[PDB]
Amino acid sequence: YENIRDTIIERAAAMFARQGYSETSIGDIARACECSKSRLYHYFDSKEAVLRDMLTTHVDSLLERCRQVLYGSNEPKTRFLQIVKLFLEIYATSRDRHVVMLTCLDALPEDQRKALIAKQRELIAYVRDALLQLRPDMAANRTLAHVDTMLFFGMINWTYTWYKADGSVSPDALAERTVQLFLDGYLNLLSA
Amino acid sequence: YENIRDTIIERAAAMFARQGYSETSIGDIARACECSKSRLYHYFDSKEAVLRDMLTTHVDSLLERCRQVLYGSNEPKTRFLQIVKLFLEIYATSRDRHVVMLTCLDALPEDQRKALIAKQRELIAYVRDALLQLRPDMAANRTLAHVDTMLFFGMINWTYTWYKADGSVSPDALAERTVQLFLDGYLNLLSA
Repeated sequence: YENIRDTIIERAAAMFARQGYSETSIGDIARACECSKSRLYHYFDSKEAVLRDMLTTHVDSLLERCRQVLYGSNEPKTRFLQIVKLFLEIYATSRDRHVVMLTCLDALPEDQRKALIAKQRELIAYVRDALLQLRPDMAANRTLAHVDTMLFFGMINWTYTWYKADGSVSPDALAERTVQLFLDGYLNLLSA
Repeated sequence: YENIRDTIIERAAAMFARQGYSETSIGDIARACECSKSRLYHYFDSKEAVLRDMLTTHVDSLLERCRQVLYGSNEPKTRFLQIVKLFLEIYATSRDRHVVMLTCLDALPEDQRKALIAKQRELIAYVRDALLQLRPDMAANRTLAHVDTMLFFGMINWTYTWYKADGSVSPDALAERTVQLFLDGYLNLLSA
């Protein structure tokens, strides 16, 4: 039943993202959907199943949307900026599930953790490769290519701790700023 | 007793940083110091007291060391690079307590959370102000000054998720790279 399913997922995501996974019980979820503990197991076998599903659909979505961006523009600089705007858009729309991705992966077992870690590596690879399309002269040094990519991810992944998507600075404005800073540097940024 | 005190703190920091705060019990700590649950309360009143103390001494240390850096060099570009090298040095030496700062603040009540949040704001202020000493022309826009500062923090604070301080790239090398990228941009970075 694809309606009540997503309410559980929706309501669980919110709790896992405030108090966290170990803090949130199956009972907590049951009564957040204003429901009995029984009716949850009609859709999910475990608390881990709820988590595994929301993480899976979320990274799967991010990967597909990245691909559409990749397969769209001709120009490397445009594709890169579009990828960053996508990630921040997904924050603006899907903050809870985003935070849970960035925060809750360890709560899982080993096989599914690593299936999801594999998907996160795909996503990282897309960004790394798009950066090296801007600087093909830098592709020879894989060590520093990984460093530069992960420093970039830090800028955007840390946003959940401080950034409010309904504030003065829009997701698109933040993305443009992030790219101008990362590509061209704080010291060359035009001052209004 | 200032000897056994720090073992508790040391051993607790390690557990809070792997499995987390709610996951780690007072019993877990008692037996990590290969000890009875009684002897912990000789030094600490609560699990929260253990946490509050390690967070307090850690942010207090970071603040003092930042000040020594600030009061040292004449040149803004040097002071900024020295601040980043300091933060990454503290990761190389104090990873566990660092992760716990970046990760566990919410496990606390309200008054002490906000005393510590206030100290984190001081630290952020040091970095913001040092950036605006590089670009005084940008100090007029406080909104974007906060955005640029927090994007910077993301690069360095996200390191706990991916960076190994005993690897190919040293803490000082990572700091130099982070600063070159942030100040001068990915597109102007010299390629070996």
